[PDB]
Amino acid sequence: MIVPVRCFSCGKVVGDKWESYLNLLQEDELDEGTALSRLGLKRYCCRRMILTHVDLIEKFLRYNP
Amino acid sequence: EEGPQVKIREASKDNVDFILSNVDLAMANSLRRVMIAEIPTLAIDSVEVETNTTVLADEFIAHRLGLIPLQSMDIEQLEYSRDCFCEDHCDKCSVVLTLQAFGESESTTNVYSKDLVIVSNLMGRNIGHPIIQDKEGNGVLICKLRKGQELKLTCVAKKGIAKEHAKWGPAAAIEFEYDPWNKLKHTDYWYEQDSAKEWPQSKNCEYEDPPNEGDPFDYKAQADTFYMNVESVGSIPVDQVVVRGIDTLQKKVASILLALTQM
Amino acid sequence: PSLHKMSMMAHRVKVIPYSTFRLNLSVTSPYNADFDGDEMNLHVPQSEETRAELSQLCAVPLQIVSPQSNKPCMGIVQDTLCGIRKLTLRDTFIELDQVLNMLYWVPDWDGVIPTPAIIKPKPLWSGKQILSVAIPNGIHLQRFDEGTTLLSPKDNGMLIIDGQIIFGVVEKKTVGSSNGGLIHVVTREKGPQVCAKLFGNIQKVVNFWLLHNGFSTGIGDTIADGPTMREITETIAEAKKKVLDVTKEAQANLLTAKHGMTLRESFEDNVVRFLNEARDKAGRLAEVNLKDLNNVKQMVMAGSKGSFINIAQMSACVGQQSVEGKRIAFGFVDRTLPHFSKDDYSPESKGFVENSYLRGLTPQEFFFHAMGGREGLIDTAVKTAETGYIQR
Amino acid sequence: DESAPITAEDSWAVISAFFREKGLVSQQLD
Amino acid sequence: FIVEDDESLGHKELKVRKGHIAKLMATEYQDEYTWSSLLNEGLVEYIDAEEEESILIAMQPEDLEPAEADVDPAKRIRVSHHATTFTHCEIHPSMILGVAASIIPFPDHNQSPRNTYQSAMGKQAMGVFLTNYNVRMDTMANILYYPQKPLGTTRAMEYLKFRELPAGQNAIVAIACYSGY
Amino acid sequence: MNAPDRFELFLLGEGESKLKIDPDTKAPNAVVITFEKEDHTLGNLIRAELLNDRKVLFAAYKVEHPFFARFKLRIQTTEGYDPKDALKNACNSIINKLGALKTNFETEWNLQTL
Amino acid sequence: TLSHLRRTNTPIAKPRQLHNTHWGLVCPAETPEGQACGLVKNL
Amino acid sequence: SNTLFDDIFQVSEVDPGRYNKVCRIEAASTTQDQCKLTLDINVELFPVAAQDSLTVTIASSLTRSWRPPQAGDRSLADDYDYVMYGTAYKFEEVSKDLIAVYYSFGGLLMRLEGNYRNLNNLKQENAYLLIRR
Amino acid sequence: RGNLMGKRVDFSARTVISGDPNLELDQVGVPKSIAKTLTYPEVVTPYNIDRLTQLV
Amino acid sequence: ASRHGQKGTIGITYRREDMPFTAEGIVPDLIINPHAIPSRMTVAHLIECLLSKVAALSGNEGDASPFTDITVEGISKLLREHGYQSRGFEVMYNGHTGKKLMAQIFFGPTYYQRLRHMVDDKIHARARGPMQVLTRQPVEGRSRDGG
RNA sequence: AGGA
Ligand SMILES: Nc1ncnc2c1ncn2[C@@H]1O[C@H](COP(=O)(O)CP(=O)(O)OP(=O)(O)O)[C@@H](O)[C@H]1O
Ligand SMILES: [Mg+2]
Ligand SMILES: [Zn+2]
Ligand SMILES: [Zn+2]
Repeated sequence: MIVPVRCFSCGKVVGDKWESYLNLLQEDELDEGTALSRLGLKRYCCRRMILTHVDLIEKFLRYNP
Repeated sequence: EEGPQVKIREASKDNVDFILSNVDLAMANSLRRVMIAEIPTLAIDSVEVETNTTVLADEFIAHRLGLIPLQSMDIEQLEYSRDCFCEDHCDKCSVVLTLQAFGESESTTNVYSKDLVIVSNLMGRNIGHPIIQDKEGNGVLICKLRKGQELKLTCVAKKGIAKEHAKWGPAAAIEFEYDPWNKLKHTDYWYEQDSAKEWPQSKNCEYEDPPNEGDPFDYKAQADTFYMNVESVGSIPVDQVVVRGIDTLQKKVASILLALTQM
Repeated sequence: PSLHKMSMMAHRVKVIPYSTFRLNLSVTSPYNADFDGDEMNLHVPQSEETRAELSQLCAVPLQIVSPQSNKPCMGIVQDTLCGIRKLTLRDTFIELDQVLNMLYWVPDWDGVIPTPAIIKPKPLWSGKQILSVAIPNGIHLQRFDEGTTLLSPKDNGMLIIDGQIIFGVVEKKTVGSSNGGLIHVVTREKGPQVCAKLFGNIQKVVNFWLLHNGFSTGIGDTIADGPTMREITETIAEAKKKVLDVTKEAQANLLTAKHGMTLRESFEDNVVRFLNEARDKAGRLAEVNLKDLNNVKQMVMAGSKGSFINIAQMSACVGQQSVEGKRIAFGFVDRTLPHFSKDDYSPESKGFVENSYLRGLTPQEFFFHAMGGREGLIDTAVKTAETGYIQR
Repeated sequence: DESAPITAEDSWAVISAFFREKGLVSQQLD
Repeated sequence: FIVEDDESLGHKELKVRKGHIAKLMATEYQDEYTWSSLLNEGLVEYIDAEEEESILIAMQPEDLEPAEADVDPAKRIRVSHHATTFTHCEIHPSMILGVAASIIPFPDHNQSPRNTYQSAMGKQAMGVFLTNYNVRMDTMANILYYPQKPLGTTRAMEYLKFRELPAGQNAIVAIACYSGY
Repeated sequence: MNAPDRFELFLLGEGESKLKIDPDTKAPNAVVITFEKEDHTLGNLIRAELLNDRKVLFAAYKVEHPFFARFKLRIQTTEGYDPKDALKNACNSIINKLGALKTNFETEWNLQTL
Repeated sequence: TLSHLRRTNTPIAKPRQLHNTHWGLVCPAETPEGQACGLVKNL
Repeated sequence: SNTLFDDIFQVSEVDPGRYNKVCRIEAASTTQDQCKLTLDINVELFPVAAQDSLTVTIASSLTRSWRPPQAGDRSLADDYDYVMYGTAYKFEEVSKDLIAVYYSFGGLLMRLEGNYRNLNNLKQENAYLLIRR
Repeated sequence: RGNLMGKRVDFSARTVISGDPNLELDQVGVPKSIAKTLTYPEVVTPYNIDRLTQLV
Repeated sequence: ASRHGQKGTIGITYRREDMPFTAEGIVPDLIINPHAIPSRMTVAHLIECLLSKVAALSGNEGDASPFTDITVEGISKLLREHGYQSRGFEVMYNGHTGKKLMAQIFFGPTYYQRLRHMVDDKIHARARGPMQVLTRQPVEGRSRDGG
C-alpha cells in the first residue's frame, strides 16, 4: 500500500524507484530481476522492497469521496 | 605518509570503495558504527496537518515525510532546538517546508519530494532542499490523489542523529571485510566435503596473497587492512559520510579528555 | 497452571523500562514458562510479616533443590547450555583481549588474572580454565561416563577439584538440573545464595563468549551424504522385501500364529516391527554421517535441544504412522485410500512414510501423517482435563 | 495434436476454470 | 478427471487432452470454454464419499498413466502406475487442503501438527482485509502499513487473492544465538 | 508506553556526569570508570588502545544491560603510573591516529575524478 | 474471512479422528485445539 | 625455586581424535626404558610429527596475578619453544619403584610414568611444562 | 470454590513475560508503569521519615 | 509468527550498529534462535528461507507448492549461481567489535506475520479498585480495572 | 468467539 521510502533493512531510498520499475517492466518489456538491477537495487533487502510491494493505494483511489 | 593509510578503489556521487590499512579492527569498526549512528542530518520532525482528503492517514504520511532525505550539507551551522534559546523553533535551529497538492486532473495526481517548498529563511546556507537523485527530477513519491483529494502540511525539519531515529541516517549499508583468505582463523567454515570448494571466494582475495598450504599457522598475525564501502543516501556526500564520521568519533573521544579535565 | 510448590516463587523487584515482566532464563523450567506470548502474575505483600514469609520461605534460591525428586529443579538451559559445551572443548583457547572481558564480566572476580595454560608461543587460556572462575573454591566433583579413563581420552565425564575443571566437557550432565550436578553440589555445599549467584556468573561468561563466537542452524544441517542416502534408500528397500516375504508366506497359509494371537495379529506385529527396525537403522545411519560441525548434532550433544529421533525423521525417514497403535486402517472397503487396490497390506498402503521431511512427503504419506498427528492433538486435549482433575 | 495427453502442469488451467466459474463461497450461495 | 480404457491408440487414457487445455486458456486470455463445458463434455465428474468407495484414482496423470518400456536422488520416493483399472484421476493432490493450510509454504516438509498450528495463526495475523476499509465502520480493525506479497508462494494463493491482499512482510532473518535476548 | 525517551541514549540526565571514577578495592593501582550516555562505539575503542600501553596491566569494558546506554571500564597499571593518565594517553593516541586518517583520506579522495 | 465461510461444525463413535473418507472433502490440518479439535472441520 | 624433571623423548604416535588444534602425543624416553609419556599438545602453536627429539622439563618456578609484557625486559626462563602451566591431579602407584603422575593444563592432560623422580614431582597446582626442538 | 477457596485480589499485576540474561536468578523485571501502580504501605518511623517525606 | 507454527515475542530491539552483519553491509530485521528448529522439525521454514533468498536475487516468484518437483539441492544450485553459499549460510561480523563470527549464520528472507497480541493491550496492574456488589470482592477484567 |  504505497511504495516505502527507504529499505527497512539498510535505508537506501526506494521511494523514487517505483514509477521507473513499472516502466522498465511494461515499456521496456524487461523481467523483474533486470529491472530491479538497472535501478541499482543490488542487496536482497533492497530487492525485496520493490519486488514484493503490493501498491494497494491504486484500489483505494477508485472510491468517490 | 602518516599513521593509518587509505586507498580508494572506486569513488562516485553516492558510493566509496577504499582500503583502510595500518589500523586496529576496533577502530575500523568504531568508525563503521559512527557512520551509521552518530553523524547529524536534517529531517522533517514535526508535521502540522491543515487538510487531508487522501486515502492515507495523517500520521502515515507524516512518517513518510520524515524519511524524505533533506539537504544536510551545512548541517553544522544549524542548532539543535534543545540547545537553541527560543520558544519551540526558529531559523537558527530549523527549516520550514510546505506542501500543498490537489487533484485538478481527472487522472491520478501524484505528490512528490519536489512539491515541498521552503518557507523559512535558510540564512544563505545549503540545507532543507529535498534530495532529488531521480532521473525525471521528482524525488520520493509521498502520495497519490484523485479529484477533490487535497493535502495541506507545514513541516519543521530539525538537526538530529540516527541513535534518536533512523530518519537521521546519513548512510545506507556499509560494506566491511577483513582477511578474505582466512589466515587469522577468525572463522571456522561449515562444510559438507570441502570448505574451500563450498564457500565462495571474496573479490578482496585479489588484494591479499593466498595462504600457501606448506606454511605453519601465523599466530603472531594481527588484523589490519579493511575492505570497505560507504554508501550515501543523499543528505551528505559520500566523502563527508567518511570525513564527518572521523570528525564525530574524534570529538566523542576529545569529550572524554575534557570530562577528565573538569574532574 | 500452578501444579507446583515452585509455580509461585518470591523474587526481588527490579523496576525497568518496556511493558514486559523480565525473568532470568534458568527460572523458566519450574514455572514451565517460555516467551511465545506467555503472561504471568505478580503479587505484592502489604505487611512486614508477609514480606518475611516470602523472603524466608518462597525465595527462588531456596527453591533450587526440590523435594519432588530430591534434585535441582533449575539448571543451565538453551544458549548457555549450547555455548558451555563449545567453550569447554580441548580445542577451545582464548586470547588475552577477550580473556580480560570474560573476567571483568564475573561480578565476583578476585582481580587475579590466572596463569594461561599456554605461556609462549602466545599466551592462551582454555575454555575450562576461565569457566572455572565461576566455580567457587571448595567445590569438588567427580564423574565417569562411558569409558572415562583418569586420562579422559574422549573428554568424557567430569573432574572438578577445588572449583577448577581438570577434565571433561561441561554439558547437561554437569550443569543441567541433574542429580549429581554441579548445581546440586553448589547448593548442598555453599548455600542457596551462593548457588543462585553461580547461575548468573556461568550465564554472564558463557553468554558473552557465545555472543562473540556465534551459533546458527540451517538446511545444511539436515543434509546427509549421497552414499549415506544410497545406504538409507537400500535399507528401506530390503525392509520392504522382508515385509513382502512374510506377506506371501501368510497368504499361502504357511505362517504359524504366535501362542495367544490371531494368525493376522502375528503377521501385523512382524510387519510393524521390521518397518520400525528400519526407521531406526536408516535414522542411525544419519547421526553417524553428521560431523561434529553439525549444528543439530551440536545441540543434541550439549542436550540444549533435540534428540536422535529428530535427526532420524528430518534427514533419513519419517516412518510408520499409527492410529490406536494399529497402522492406518481400511476406512474405505478393504483399502486405506481410493488410490489403492483392495486387500493391499503393503507398508505404503498401511501408512509407512518412507521419505524424510528434507525430501518431502507424497500425498498418501501426507494424509497418513495427518491422521496420526491429529490423534495426538486429540489425546492432548482429552488428557489435559483428566490429568488436571486427578491433581485436584 | 489437439487430442494429445495432458501434462501435470496443465491441471492448474483446469483448477483455474473451476474457480473462475464457482468461486470460493460457491456452496454458501448455491 | 475421468479416465477411459477407451482409446484407439494404446492404453486406458485420461479424457482431458492438451487441446481442451489450450481451449480453456483462450477464455483465460479474454480477461467460451467454461468449467461446465468440461462437465457436459463428460471429461470431468463430481464424486461424493459413497461413490468414492467404488472407484480407482491416479495421483498424477502423465506420471501415472503410460507404463515402463537415471533416477534423481534429490526427489522424494514415489510409488507406481501398476493399476490398469483406473477409473478417475486427481486434478491436483494439493486440493485436499483448505484455505488456511493452502497459504503454508512446503507443508509436506513439516511435522503434521506444525501445519494444524499455522492453520490457526493466520487468523490472528494482520494485513488488508478489504480495500473499502476506509469506508467501513467496524468495531475494531487492524491494517498493516506496508503489506508485501510472500517471496515463497503456493499455486493455490492465485485463487485465494493472497498476493493481492497480504498478511505479512518479508523479513531479512538470521537464525543465530546473539545477545541471548 | 513503558518506552524510554530516545535521546536518553546520548543526552546526559539531570545532574548526571559523563565520568564516574572509583578505585577498585580488589586490586592495587586499579580503577573503575563509568561512562554515561556511551555504547560499544567508544567502549571497545578505548579498551583496545589501553591494551597497547605496555604499563597497562589490565583493561576491560562491559555494558551491564542493553536498556541503558552506559558502560564500565576497568583499568589496572604498573605501580607509579596513574590509571587516569593511562586513559588520558590512550584517548590522545586515538585522536592523533584519527587525525592522520582524516588527512590521508581527504588527500586520497581529492585524487579521484567521480 | 475466507476460512470462516468454508467452516463446518459437528454437534455432540470417534468423530474427532481424521477419517480416510475425509480425503479431498475436508482439510487434514485445519482443525482447532481443545474441546473443538476434530469437530470443527474445514472444507 | 628449582627444576624438577628433565629427559629427552621420541614420538611413537600423534593423535587428533576429532580435535582440529589439539593432538595426544605418545613418547618413550631415549635414556630410561621404564619411562613413557602421554601428552595433549597445541599443534597449531607447536606442531609435532612421529620420531621427534624433545626435551621435556618440569620446574616449580620461572601465586599472585599474571603480568603480560616486559618478558624481554625480565628473564625469559624459556630456552624452550613451547611452555604450559597446569595442576597435578593424581599419583598412580603402578607397582615396584614405578609411579605415574597426571598433569592437567587447562584441560590438556598429561601422564608421565617412570620410577626415580620420587623426591621431585609434587602434588602441586604449580608445575610448568617446557618442551624444545 | 469461587469466592472463599479462591478470590480476585488487590495488589496484583499481569503482563507478558520475556527472558533476560542480565537479570539475577532471583530478580524480576517490573515495568515502571506497574511499579507506579502497585503500592506498599510503609509506616512512618524515625529510620525512614526523611526518605518517605521525599517520596511523598 | 512465521507460516510454520513458529510463534514468538520481541525480547529486545537492537539498533543497526549493534546488529550482526554480512560483508555486503546487510543486517537482519529479525533474529530467531537455533533451538526453535531441532525439536520442532519445521524443515519447510529452512527451505522457505533458501527459496526466498534465491527469489529475492533472481526476481522470480518462488514456488513453495506442496506436491512438486522442487528440491533443496535444486534451490541450492541456483543460490551458488548467485554467489552465496548453496545452503544459505553467510559469514557474519559482530556489531559491537567488528570481529568475524567463528560461526556462519543461516541468513535469508522469511515471511513473518504480525499477530493481534500486543503487550500494551494486555498489560494490567491493580492495587485497590472496584469491588462487586454481592460478594464485595474485586471486579473482573483489565477493562473494568479488576484484580 | 480467542490466548499460554
Ligand atoms: N489448556 C492448557 N491448560 C493449561 N496449560 C496449558 C494449556 N495449553 C498449554 N499450556 C501450557 O503451555 C505450554 C506450551 O504448550 P505449546 O504453546 O503448545 C508449545 P510446546 O507444546 O510446549 O512445544 P515446543 O516448546 O517444542 O514448541 C505447555 O507445556 C503448558 O504448560
Ligand atoms: Mg508458551
Ligand atoms: Zn536495503
Ligand atoms: Zn531556535
